[PDB]
Amino acid sequence: DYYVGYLQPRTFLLKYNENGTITDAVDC
Amino acid sequence: LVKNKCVNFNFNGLTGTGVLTKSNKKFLPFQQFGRDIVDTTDAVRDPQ
Amino acid sequence: QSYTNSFTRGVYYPDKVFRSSV
Ligand SMILES: *[C@@H]1O[C@H](CO)[C@@H](O)[C@H](O)[C@H]1NC(C)=O
Repeated sequence: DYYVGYLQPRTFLLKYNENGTITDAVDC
Repeated sequence: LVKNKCVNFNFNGLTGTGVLTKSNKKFLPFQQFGRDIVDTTDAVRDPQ
Repeated sequence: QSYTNSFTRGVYYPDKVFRSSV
């Protein structure tokens, strides 16, 4: 019923809306 | 608070000089400052 | 348990700086 994951250092590209909301991300 | 005039401002320990005018940018409720594409603090929110 | 794949989940706001269309 629940999931578990782990994090790693990475470089990401983020898109900010004309509000401030994040709408999409792209991995590198 | 003085608007449309050159003053020295101190917002929550952030100090600078400039002219404070009304804006239309919409922050999110957990955001305090605002920054430009490179380094400058373009916008700021009144704590009160 | 089993093993699956996460499509795109796990994105959070890094800081508290407002940005518009960047
Ligand atoms: C900003 O968000 C509001 C809803 O809170 C919406 O009505 C408005 O069109 C949005 N405009 C943008 C993307 O700047």
